[PDB]
Amino acid sequence: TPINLVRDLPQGFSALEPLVDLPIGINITRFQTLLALHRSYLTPGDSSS
Amino acid sequence: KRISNCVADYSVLYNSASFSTFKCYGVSPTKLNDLCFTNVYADSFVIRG
Ligand SMILES: *[C@@H]1O[C@H](CO)[C@@H](O)[C@H](O)[C@H]1NC(C)=O
Repeated sequence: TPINLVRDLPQGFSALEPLVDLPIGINITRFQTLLALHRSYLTPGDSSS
Repeated sequence: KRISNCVADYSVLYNSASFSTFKCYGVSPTKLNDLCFTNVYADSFVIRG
């Protein structure tokens, strides 16, 4: 859904449609998300600080 | 192996003309595709002749 905002999500309504179903058959109790960082010429290129 | 939420045909898994041996009890080989089941489990391992 396109929007022009930073924070404090709008009050508009939008449903969610499924895309694909995954039949694992195994319970899940924990989850974690992944992010991608950039290594430009400004940073030294080491993933320490 | 566990298979769920998939529609597959065994005909191509039989017309390879390369399997040395074949065995299947309980259901006729020519009428198991129509007979619908819930889940199919594959037990893959190696063994001597
Ligand atoms: C939940 O996962 C654990 C770890 O595999 C398993 O021992 C347990 O039987 C599972 N519970 C159910 C209801 O499937």
